[PDB]
Amino acid sequence: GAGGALFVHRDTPENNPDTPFDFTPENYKRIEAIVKNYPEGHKAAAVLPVLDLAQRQNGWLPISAMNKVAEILQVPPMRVYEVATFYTMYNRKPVGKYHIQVCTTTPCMLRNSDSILEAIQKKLGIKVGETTPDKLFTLIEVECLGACVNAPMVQINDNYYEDLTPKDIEEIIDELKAGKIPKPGPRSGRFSCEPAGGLTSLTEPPKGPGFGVQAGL
Amino acid sequence: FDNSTYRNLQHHEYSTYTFLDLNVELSKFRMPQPSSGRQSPRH
Amino acid sequence: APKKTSFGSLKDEDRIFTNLYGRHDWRLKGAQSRGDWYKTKEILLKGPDWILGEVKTSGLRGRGGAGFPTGLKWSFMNKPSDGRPKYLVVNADEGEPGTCKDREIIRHDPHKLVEGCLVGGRAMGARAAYIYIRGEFYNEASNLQVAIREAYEAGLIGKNACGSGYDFDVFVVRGAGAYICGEETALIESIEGKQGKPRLKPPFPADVGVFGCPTTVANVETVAVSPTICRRGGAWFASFGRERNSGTKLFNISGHVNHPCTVEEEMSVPLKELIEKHAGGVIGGWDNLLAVIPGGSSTPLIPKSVCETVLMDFDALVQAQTGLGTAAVIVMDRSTDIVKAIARLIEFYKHESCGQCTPCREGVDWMNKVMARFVKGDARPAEIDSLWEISKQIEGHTICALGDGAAWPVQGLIRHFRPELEERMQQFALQHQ
Amino acid sequence: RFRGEHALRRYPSGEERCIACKLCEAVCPAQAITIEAEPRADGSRRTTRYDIDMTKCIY
Amino acid sequence: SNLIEVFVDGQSVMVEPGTTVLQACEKVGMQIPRFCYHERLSVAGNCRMCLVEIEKAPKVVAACAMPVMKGWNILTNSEKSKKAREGVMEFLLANHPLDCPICDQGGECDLQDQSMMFGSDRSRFLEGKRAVEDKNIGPLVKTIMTRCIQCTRCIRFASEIAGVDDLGTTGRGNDMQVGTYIEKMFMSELSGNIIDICPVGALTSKPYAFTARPWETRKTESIDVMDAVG
Ligand SMILES: NC(=O)C1=CN([C@@H]2O[C@H](COP(=O)(O)OP(=O)(O)OC[C@H]3O[C@@H](n4cnc5c(N)ncnc54)[C@H](O)[C@@H]3O)[C@@H](O)[C@H]2O)C=CC1
Ligand SMILES: Cc1cc2nc3c(=O)[nH]c(=O)nc-3n(C[C@H](O)[C@H](O)[C@H](O)COP(=O)(O)O)c2cc1C
Ligand code: SF4
Ligand code: SF4
Ligand code: SF4
Ligand code: SF4
Ligand code: SF4
Ligand code: FES
Ligand code: FES
Ligand SMILES: [Mg+2]
Repeated sequence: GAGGALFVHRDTPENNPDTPFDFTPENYKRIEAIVKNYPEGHKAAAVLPVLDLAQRQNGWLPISAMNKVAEILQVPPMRVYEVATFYTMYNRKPVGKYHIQVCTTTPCMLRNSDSILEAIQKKLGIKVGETTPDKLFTLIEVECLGACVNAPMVQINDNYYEDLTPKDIEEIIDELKAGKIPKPGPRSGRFSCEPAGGLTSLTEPPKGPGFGVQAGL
Repeated sequence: FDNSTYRNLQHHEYSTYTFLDLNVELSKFRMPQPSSGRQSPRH
Repeated sequence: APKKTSFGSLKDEDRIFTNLYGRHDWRLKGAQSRGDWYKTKEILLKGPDWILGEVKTSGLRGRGGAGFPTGLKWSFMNKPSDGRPKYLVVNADEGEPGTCKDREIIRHDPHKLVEGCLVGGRAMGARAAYIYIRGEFYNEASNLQVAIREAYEAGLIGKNACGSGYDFDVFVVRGAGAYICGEETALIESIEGKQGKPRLKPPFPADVGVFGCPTTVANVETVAVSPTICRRGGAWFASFGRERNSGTKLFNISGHVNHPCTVEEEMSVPLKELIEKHAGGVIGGWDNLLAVIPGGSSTPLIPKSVCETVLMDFDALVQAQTGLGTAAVIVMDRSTDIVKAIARLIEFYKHESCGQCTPCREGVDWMNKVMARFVKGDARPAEIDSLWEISKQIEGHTICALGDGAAWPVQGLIRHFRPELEERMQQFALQHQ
Repeated sequence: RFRGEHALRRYPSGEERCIACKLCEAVCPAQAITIEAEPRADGSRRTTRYDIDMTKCIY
Repeated sequence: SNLIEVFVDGQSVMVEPGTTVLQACEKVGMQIPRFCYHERLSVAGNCRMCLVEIEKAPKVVAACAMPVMKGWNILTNSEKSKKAREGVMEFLLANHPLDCPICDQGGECDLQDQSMMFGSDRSRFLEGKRAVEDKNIGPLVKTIMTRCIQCTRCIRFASEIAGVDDLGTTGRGNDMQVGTYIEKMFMSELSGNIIDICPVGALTSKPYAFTARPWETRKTESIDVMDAVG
């Protein structure tokens, strides 16, 4: 339905221009490496990665992080505010340690994505916008993740977990709670985008270097 | 020869800074960037 | 004998993406063994004109979804230098629902993409290649960076790139969750550190593109095949598919099929053969089929009456009033709510609009509200035609082609499943009065 | 539908209905209406002058 | 010389290379409806009100951004152009608030006038309307953001003419909003001009609020004495 998130900023004691934020020296080295890729005089092009880098160090993006990126790149702060509010991967509010994103678009929904969503909700006791009181998990729904063949699928902090049933997602949650990391990929003995049984093509050994090369080359 | 193994397990061991670490590593082989002649469009 | 008529049975000796499933090593050592980075120097030394000709002879059409002829499009940067650097941008956004081809190409055959970037940049006279990848594809981007690193170490890119004398760089820039950033101009804007809002054309990227410099935007699949076409020749690539529909194609078969997957197949394969051979058919049998979206959510859906005899190429599906799109087949059986699926697609488009232009920003949200009411049956029949006209107003009046992709599924649903809408309205009125 | 002496009405809360749009002043064929307006102390859009010259009015 | 010949409604005119369709139509004295184009700001092309039909072309072009091509025949009053204007007005008015009696823009509204001149006379919108919270950008420019049609004129003026980068758009799609994202006073010696260029009552004069309507005012053309620019 409606977004729910506000696109204005109101200062809070935990999120104000004086909230402490600064890059680590290693992050400054990474910022220099990011900046070098773009042509000189076009330094702003680094707003998208560097902002992400800030979120990768802090967890979310306080207004002070946006101000720091704007000052480092010498870009007006409103431009960084525009970038932060435009893209949905930027967290302008704190999230849990593990950000569960379940796809509910049509190809993913046709393979019973609602079963996964309800299983997650009954396993965690939270809704599709809330954060668990332990501050470990946050559940939201997202549009197509590009893993439609493997639907139903879930994305957690850069890991795809695909071909899910309620039991698989519940045990992934259990493994994530007990201090372990689960292996990404399909959860049905597939480990690819292959057909679920038979491997209809790509069975013969791949051709060698120069097999089909044309004459005169 | 074998086609029963999905070798692709490098990503399992990928951390939060792996992409940026690879970017820093690749910053060495890069050709010198061109220049428009300004420090910024507002210079 | 020429002019084949039954396309859709090609063996693995003619598949470009031999590591589509990732069984083989995705690293450079594996790529070279399969047939990658072979005679790159020879291809580079042949010159941009020769490279451009091979693309032209093949008849290669853009695999990103529009199907614009690749050779002509690439030839737009064959102008002499004007003092500005030239760039090639690879579109790896892959935001279309139902589409997962570029993800597999990136994660399992990255060196194909890197070599395609090199050869395409040589053809365009480009200076470096920027690969704009989806932000959610963190592991795919990391595999891509590993591949680029081992190509730099082996001297396959960078300074002189070969025993060639041509300097070329490959950069990977990650997006941050925006489907609109798949559009070429919106992608260019997002690379330059702005909101992903599309530009107006003209100018086209070949005149004013990224950083204001001449640019060419190409789909990942379109670029990857570029070196295989050069090595084997355009004539060979053409020898597949109907006229003006040459080559092979990656298809993502998902939805109500027994074995959803992705597969390389000849271009003009019939839809039924593709679904029943590779995907294992529709759950409940072929007679359980209700509708098929042949090219991702942006294309209108077709009913079982058309699906049994339509070919999977550009012109054939255009004649079926739908379009090939991204070759992302989504199957829905007689057990699904056909209005709910279209409503979910419209909700996706409402959540993905950038908001720049009036017809998209207002009318897609309007269509979302109307469609959500249609799902329940709240509406009246006189609104259905009304909804049709709303789509017509949106289509062709927006800066970007996201408005077209929002208006076409609604038109397809109304064109083929109007009686279901009317009976839903009648039922809601009956139990509500 | 009888047209007689003019009156200014209120909402049931006792707040005046008039918001000083001045459409009555623009439409009046006799120019019988005179309106002056300003923001009220609570920021409301209200009139400070609302006159009808009953010997100009054609009813 | 370098002039090229183009036709507006079948009538020949000579224009400089790179001239937009809107300027060519202006050469023969026809004004193309607009909301986002201002001849002193950079071209945006977002409103889509200026869409016109070129003869033997299936797609309407944006007249404010598209350069005329030699031999082109603009058609400013064809059925395609009229239906484009009607549809764009419909999308513009879908979420607009019923604020005319309380809006200071009332008799001076480009939206109102172009609705009367080029749009339809009816609504077929049966949903609820969007509403947005107000921004406070100082004591001079009153802000009623629900009225905003997202032209972006204020953003282009502030960035290019005034030299300030305080205004922008946050969010995307239907929820996209024009503002500062933080409590900031858009204070500058040229700030009040964003009231003039804003076509709707989203940006109004705070000192002038509610005092007068445009049809009752008498206009006296005069000179300023607040400085030596005259
Ligand atoms: N791969 C994915 O996930 C997605 C794919 N799509 C596909 O995108 C298609 C439509 O996208 P568009 O970019 O609007 O296609 P388009 O019709 O605008 O043209 C496609 C290509 O041809 C170029 N081109 C066209 N006319 C030209 C000219 N006169 N001069 C120079 N270059 C020209 C364009 O610059 C562009 O590169 C849709 O059919 C859709 O299937 C859409 C969303 C996502
Ligand atoms: C809303 C929208 C999203 C798009 N997303 C993608 C995408 O993710 N990947 C892609 O290759 N093309 C995408 N396209 C189409 C691009 O315009 C296309 O890639 C570009 O024209 C070059 O593609 P080509 O190599 O097939 O010619 C998108 C188009 C639109 C309108
Ligand atoms: S059609 Fe939609 S996505 Fe494309 S530019 Fe217009 S508002 Fe943005
Ligand atoms: S000014 Fe006249 S028309 Fe307007 S609200 Fe008051 S009484 Fe009614
Ligand atoms: S003449 Fe009297 S009744 Fe008629 S508009 Fe004026 S005030 Fe009203
Ligand atoms: S801006 Fe114009 S259309 Fe909108 S409420 Fe004010 S007068 Fe009416
Ligand atoms: S406030 Fe006025 S000028 Fe600014 S974007 Fe909205 S309508 Fe345009
Ligand atoms: S619809 Fe779920 S990943 Fe594409
Ligand atoms: S005036 Fe041309 S798009 Fe707004
Ligand atoms: Mg104004």
